[PDB]
Amino acid sequence: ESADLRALAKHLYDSYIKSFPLTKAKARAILTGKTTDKSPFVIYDMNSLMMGEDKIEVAIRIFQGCQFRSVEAVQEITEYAKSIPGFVNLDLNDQVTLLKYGVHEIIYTMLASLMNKDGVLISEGQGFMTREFLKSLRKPFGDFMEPKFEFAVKFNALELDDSDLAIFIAVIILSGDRPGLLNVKPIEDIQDNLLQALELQLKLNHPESSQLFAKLLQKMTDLRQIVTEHVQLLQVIKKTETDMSLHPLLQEIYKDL
Amino acid sequence: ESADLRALAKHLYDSYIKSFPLTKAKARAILTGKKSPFVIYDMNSLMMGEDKIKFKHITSKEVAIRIFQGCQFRSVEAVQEITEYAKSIPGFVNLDLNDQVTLLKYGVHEIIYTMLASLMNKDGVLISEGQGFMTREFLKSLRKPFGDFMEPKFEFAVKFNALELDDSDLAIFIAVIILSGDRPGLLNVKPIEDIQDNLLQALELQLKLNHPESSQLFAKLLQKMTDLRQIVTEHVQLLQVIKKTETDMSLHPLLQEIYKDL
Ligand SMILES: CC(C)(C)OC(=O)N1CCC(COc2cc(C(=O)O)ccc2-c2nn(C(=O)c3c(Cl)cccc3C(F)(F)F)c3ccc(Cl)cc23)CC1
Repeated sequence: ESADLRALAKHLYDSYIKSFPLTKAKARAILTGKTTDKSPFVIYDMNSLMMGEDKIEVAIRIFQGCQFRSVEAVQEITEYAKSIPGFVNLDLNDQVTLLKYGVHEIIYTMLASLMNKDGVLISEGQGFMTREFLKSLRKPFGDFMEPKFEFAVKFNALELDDSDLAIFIAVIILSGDRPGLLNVKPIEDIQDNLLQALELQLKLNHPESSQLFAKLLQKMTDLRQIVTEHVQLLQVIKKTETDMSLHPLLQEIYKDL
Repeated sequence: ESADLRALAKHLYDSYIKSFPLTKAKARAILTGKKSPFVIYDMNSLMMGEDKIKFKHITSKEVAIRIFQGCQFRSVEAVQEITEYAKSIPGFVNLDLNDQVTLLKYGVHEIIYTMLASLMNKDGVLISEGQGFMTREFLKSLRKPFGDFMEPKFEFAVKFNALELDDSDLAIFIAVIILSGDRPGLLNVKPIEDIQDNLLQALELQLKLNHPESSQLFAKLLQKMTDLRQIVTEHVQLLQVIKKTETDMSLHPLLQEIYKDL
């Protein structure tokens, strides 16, 4: 099964490149620099934010920018999930349920790729918004961005590359412990294959990184907690800013979550 | 080093037996019918069980409250049992003392829930080292917030027990939980995470030899650490609500002090 696990890993990696326009490899080339052609404009305060629009309330506009980018990410993640062998053959309600509960943990996973300790890439890498600027936004929005950075700094220390992340993201989607699943067994058979592939992938690509398989699964705990914290913060904003709306796609994902 | 992982797994199993009074093998013998426990299924059988089983905690006059405090007394007892087991984990007593205190403080709740599953099935829970059995439906039916306090434990236990782990599996799993290097306030994470790498290596090999047919059981067991963290968080939120709604939690100040941890 070893050669079929390698074939499954190449399949998923190839599909991840096709589905996500900004990879971790591209994001690290922009973040670490040296290059004169990939250099981002940096947003660190109110005035340079206003200059960024000419080149590429404030807290709200940034919030709506995050929602709009999240809708794009849900669309990209949905297109990747279809490529996972077995996913589109599942019962439809379960396809919806796996995506409903899975997209957010994946967005946080992939957002780490665009992050370092000092900020996050934006607008397909043309921009860079600093952590301290986000932390400083008013009333509840300042505390909205920061727990993402806290996760990303820890998660990025695993030094995963895209070919690892492709299998990991798939493992997250095919969780048989999601609420309301009708057919757990066919979902868990798919995940066992993906976990076998991830185990072998991490062993070949990080032969010196002892127990990286176990350490990566333990991060699914930290993802689950940041999603719950996030949802609790949305509930507060939806009750404080009554003149502010959500995309239908995001509205549906959060209903009874 | 294969032989050293097997040695570490046996060491932990031997210590797990000495530290915990009622093993999973023994509890499973009682639950399935394979000596016969007193059964609490309603209000009147509860009143007979205390007069017969001589619970170590009988002094509030209310039924739901007394069961809740009984859960608290047993958890304080279990905390001491877990603390003694942790001392036997190779490397644990050589850690900085504050970090030993920090790992136990944040780990006992996850371990109490994990080991409580061993005493549960879908129909109830064993009590008093297996002399009693309290039905799930009786616990489910307790009034106001207390009925919904007991049921999420059964829900977890039913899923967790579907993994069919035994005591030698659990001895290593419990050690892995104690050695979490991501607890808040740790001073020296490196030696904690080094020990956990050893324990994870032992747990991985144990599950392959003891469950050669259960594919990716290692992965599936680690995925349950997600479910443990989430239920501990909900549990804390339910205590705060009981402490703020229930003026009839009258305990002797000395008793409140004993129980301040849970
Ligand atoms: C009839 C009589 C004499 C009145 O007695 C009782 O009615 N009971 C006493 C005997 C029995 C106690 O059960 C456990 C036995 C053991 C054990 O053996 O290893 C271990 C755990 C419990 C137990 N803990 N726990 C908690 O809530 C809990 C938890 Cl998980 C983690 C951390 C802190 C707490 C705290 F601090 F908050 F409690 C329960 C909630 C629901 C049920 Cl069903 C079990 C637990 C059932 C109650």
